[PDB]
Amino acid sequence: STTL
Amino acid sequence: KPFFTRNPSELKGKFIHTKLRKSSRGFGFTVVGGDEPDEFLQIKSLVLDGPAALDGKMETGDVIVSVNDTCVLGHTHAQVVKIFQSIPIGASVDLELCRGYPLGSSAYGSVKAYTNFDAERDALNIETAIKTKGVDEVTIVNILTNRSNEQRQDIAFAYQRRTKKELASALKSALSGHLETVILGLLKTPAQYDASELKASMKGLGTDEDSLIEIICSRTNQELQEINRVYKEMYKTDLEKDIISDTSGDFRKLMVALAKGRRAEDGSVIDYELIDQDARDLYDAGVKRKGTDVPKWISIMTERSVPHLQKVFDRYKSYSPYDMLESIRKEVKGDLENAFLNLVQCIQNKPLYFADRLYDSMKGKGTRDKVLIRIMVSRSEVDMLKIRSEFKRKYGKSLYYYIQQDTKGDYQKALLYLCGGDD
Ligand SMILES: [Ca+2]
Ligand SMILES: [Ca+2]
Ligand SMILES: [Ca+2]
Ligand SMILES: [Ca+2]
Repeated sequence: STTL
Repeated sequence: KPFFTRNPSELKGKFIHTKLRKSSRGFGFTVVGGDEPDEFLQIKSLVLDGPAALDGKMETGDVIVSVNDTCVLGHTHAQVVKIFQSIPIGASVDLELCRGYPLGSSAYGSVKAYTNFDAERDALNIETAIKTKGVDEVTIVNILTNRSNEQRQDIAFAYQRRTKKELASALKSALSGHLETVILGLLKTPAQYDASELKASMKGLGTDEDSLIEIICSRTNQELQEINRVYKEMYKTDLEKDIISDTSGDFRKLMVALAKGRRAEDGSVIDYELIDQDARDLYDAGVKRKGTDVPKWISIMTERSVPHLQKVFDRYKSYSPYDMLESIRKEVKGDLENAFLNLVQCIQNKPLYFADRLYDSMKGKGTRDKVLIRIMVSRSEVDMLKIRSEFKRKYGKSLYYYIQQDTKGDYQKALLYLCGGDD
């Protein structure tokens, strides 16, 4: 889970 | 194993092409997957007031197929995140997304998300069935029981957008009997359904205790936080206050404690010393002594994690001549006894618990439709396959078979669709  | 391919010519759903300009806070979406060598990257969420959401094309669960005309099927999570981060502010990205693969679905639910989903086509077809002379219930059942709960929320939104009328209100006027009960239940979100089932169970002090006990004993922390939040929205009063107004004595103290949804979370380490001490405390509080120390039972069975209590109940058999369920039947009575029995069953084997409640609802004269309907609606996307497995193992015939014998008509057909198949 990583924000872009 | 979840479906995976590196070839776009083998993807299932439909393809969406988007063009997003990078803002000061990125493109405004998060992705999951891409750790296993063969795992899709999917849209986890979209930042509201961000570029992805304001564009309107991207949706949760979409598979990222290509980025700037480079196919990224099979690429790692770290490689793809690096591509987005390197793009400067004001520059754009070209995305091709595939819509049809789901995200975070339970492996043991019977009702799965419809892959070629078209919310507008479903709402149109439902309207045609509603306006048919002598309502076309078959089409209404065929659709709504073959869609996930989230998709039914999209169907209701598209129905209201086209007809300017709520879908639940139109179905309430067109359906009747037990079929109406099932369909309206499917239309609510899980928390809305449980919240309204709880309110209905507390019609007066002569309360359907079975329903209150069944919901409060079987719901998890996460499910109970959303129930408590949604209950206050719908009815403008806290769930705890209505339980306090509707219960008394130790039974009240037990329901209030469970409904808080503050059970200790599953730990990584097994606490063997606390397992033994809890088992001794349950024994000392009950079978070993005259009378019962009920608050000690309530404290241990509401506060400890479920995996912990499963080992506690097994260690309890080392000290006590009776297991936990039999000890309960000897120590307490009334609603308190029934609540402890339901809770212990839910801790030990929740799918077996629902399988036994399903058997009880149908075994005798007629049917406890209220119990049967609520379980088929609320567990169809949770653990219905385990419930069916436990049912067939214990009773010899499938849950499907018992539903056939006890119900008829389109009502039966809807329940059989929620069941999912024979065994
Ligand atoms: Ca009809
Ligand atoms: Ca005793
Ligand atoms: Ca022993
Ligand atoms: Ca019965």
